[PDB]
Amino acid sequence: LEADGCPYLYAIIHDSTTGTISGDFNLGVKLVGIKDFCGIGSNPGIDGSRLL
Amino acid sequence: PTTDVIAKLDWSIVNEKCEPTIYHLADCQNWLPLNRWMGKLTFPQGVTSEVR
Amino acid sequence: MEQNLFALSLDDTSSVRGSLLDTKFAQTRVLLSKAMAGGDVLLDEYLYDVVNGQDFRATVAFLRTHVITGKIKVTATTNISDNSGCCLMLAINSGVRGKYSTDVYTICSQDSMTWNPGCKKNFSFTFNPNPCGDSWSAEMISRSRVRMTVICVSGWTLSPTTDVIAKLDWSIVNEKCEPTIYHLADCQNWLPLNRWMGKLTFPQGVTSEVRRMPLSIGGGAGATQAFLANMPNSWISMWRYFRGELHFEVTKMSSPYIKATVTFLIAFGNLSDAFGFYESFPHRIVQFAEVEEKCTLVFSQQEFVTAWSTQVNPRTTLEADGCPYLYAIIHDSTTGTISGDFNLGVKLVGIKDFCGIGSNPGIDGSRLL
Amino acid sequence: MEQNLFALSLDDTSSVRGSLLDTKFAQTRVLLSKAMAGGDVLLDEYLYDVVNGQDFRATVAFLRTHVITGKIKVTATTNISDNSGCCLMLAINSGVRGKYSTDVYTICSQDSMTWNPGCKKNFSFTFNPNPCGDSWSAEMISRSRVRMTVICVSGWTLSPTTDVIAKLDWSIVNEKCEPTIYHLADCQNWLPLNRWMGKLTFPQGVTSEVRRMPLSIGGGAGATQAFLANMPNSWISMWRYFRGELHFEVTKMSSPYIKATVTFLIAFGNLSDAFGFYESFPHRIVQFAEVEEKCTLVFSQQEFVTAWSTQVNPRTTLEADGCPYLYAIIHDSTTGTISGDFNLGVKLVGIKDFCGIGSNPGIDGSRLL
Repeated sequence: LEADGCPYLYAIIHDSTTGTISGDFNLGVKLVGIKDFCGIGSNPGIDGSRLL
Repeated sequence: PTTDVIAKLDWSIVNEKCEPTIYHLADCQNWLPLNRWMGKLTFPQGVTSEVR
Repeated sequence: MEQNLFALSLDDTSSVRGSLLDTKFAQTRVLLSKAMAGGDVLLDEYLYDVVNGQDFRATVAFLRTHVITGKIKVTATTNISDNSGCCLMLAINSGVRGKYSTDVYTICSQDSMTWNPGCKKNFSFTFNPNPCGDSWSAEMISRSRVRMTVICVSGWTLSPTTDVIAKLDWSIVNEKCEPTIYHLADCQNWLPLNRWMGKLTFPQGVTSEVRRMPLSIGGGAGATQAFLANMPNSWISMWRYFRGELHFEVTKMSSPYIKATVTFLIAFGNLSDAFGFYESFPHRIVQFAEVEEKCTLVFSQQEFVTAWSTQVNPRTTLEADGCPYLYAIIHDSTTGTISGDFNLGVKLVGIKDFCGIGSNPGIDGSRLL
Repeated sequence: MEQNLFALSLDDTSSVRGSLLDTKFAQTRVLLSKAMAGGDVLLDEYLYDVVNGQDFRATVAFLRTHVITGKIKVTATTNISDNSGCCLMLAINSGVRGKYSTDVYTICSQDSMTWNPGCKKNFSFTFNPNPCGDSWSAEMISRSRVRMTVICVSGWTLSPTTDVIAKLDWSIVNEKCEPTIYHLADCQNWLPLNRWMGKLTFPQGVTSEVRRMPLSIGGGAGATQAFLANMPNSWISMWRYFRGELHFEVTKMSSPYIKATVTFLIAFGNLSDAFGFYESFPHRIVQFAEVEEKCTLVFSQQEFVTAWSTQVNPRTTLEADGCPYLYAIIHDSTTGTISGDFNLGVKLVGIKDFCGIGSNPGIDGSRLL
């Protein structure tokens, strides 16, 4: 993490999660698409990917 | 729920037109649909501070 | 290359302004225990201290601008499931002295914001920390000791499973600052009072409840062999008799699961709780939808035939009190599939077309709020 | 009361701007010992670190704005009595690698500001830390390792009685960022080089001094069994032969008390120091007033009959060097009622109507600067 020079989408809790019922607050997040996409250069590739 | 639940799916053919969703290798595209799942954020109830 | 440094824009004497992002100077965390109770002081400290370990975009500007011209805006964030609720209040007062009272009554006269997290998921308001003028500054509010107190006016009807946290956001906005100066003119068209009338608590049940709030509001709120007062209440006490169009704000402080229909009217102290014909008087009927929390009652001059005493002798019995009362009555019954009382907050916001009559020599003490 | 927080201006994505007061993000203190010498590195560190313990109006904004669009402006403040002087240089380079050279030659190619505190009492310049584009950001210059080095290019002619301090002020200004990209076009109308030609030192005396700087600038500055080069100098070396209108900047690096009249001209390596008729060639005569420190020489295309070699074999004797030289000659004599040499700094700023001819296979090494 300290060496990752690319940006991250951050999700932060502004106050606190609550409820008069037990349960976690679960959010689903999906990158629908990119507008004005720009691909640069050919990727030779890297095997594998960090955990989702 | 106090019981098992049932969802009813209805399949019909509608009069909207069919359209292709073809991917190509243009460096610049104005809309690259990805639908790439970023993850399921789970925040536990509590006065704690969470960052994803 | 070489420049005339005297000419540069280093002496920029302007107030802070910009987007809300650039205009924010501090954030505060207030902890609401899962068992807070009402009276509970959640955070009480000088306004200035709110800016302490802060490192937001306008923090330095807030501290180094000599004359700030905009208002302070506070935004509170917190929310609970729809089967619970409570009532919080953020208040600002120009100062404190001694072992001061932090009761709702005492703290809500100057600038307050009061909401129910079960009905609203955020709440904001703007204020001018310098009531005499149209500008202030960090150094000024610091040295002059402006206080910021947050209290639980009414606790959770049903406790959240965990302690809860409210996040306060402090920003400077571009609204203009305006004084709120009080003067001795017998007739004024708007006398803001923000005088707390009380917390009505109605137990769930088929029983009949009647609440009587006296309009002879002189003195203050009663306390044990003492009384509490604030500048606005003390000010109206200068007058012997008074009259005007009264404006009240009713807040639903209980969870939205507790339901009741209350009817408000003006009548005299001598009607009995069993009087069966309260609705033969002109009245209003209040019911709150799940998400609703506030209501405004306006009693016009046509509801009062003459002026009444600002204050009545404390030992004045109900049967002998000749001044009008605001009555809160339960139209049907309080209910809920959850245990809890139906709690309402009532505040006399101000009087329109106020009329003060004669000098009040004064009476020591006040009936119980 | 309750608001749609998603709608507020919290996603304000704009660059920092405002008065110089609101637009300042850091200040730096550089210490000039009373015995600094020239070569002396006064402060050398990553640009980003300059923003460390800072608490000015734009510090947070500088760090939290994702895309900054304006230029950085540095202002230096310091000044000495008129009988002393020296020459300082603030330089910016996109990176460093290894046990790098911090010689004037090596550091002044990208963005530099160079002055004499005895002539100027402050000096400022603006720069774009991202030469490929028109925007940058704190995170970018941090991760990409942009360097900021301040050196003494020439020491005090006469020492101040105490150590001196220069105060650097860093602000973001509203000028637009622009790339400074190099390409391989044989003809370009402006090839910025900022190639340091050398420090001319003329001793006080009735003697005759001649300085010869070679225009066959390929390779770099000579060093002990090594050479130093920088991107612009390396770039022009790609060409076998070259030609163009040369633009030079001459800086008076000595105290204003040391006076001399130098004459600049273009001639070949084989004239002797004793040649008595240098002024039979087209030339310019330079004299600096007390407060003047810079001069600009422009040698037009009419001073060169053909193109010359970008680089000549290192072992090429003066008598055999067939390429032109910039000559600096003392017209009268160097004097002063104080001891000190007359020191001039000379830099080839760029070439107008540059013309590169053929590919240079290369020669290892370069004559001494």
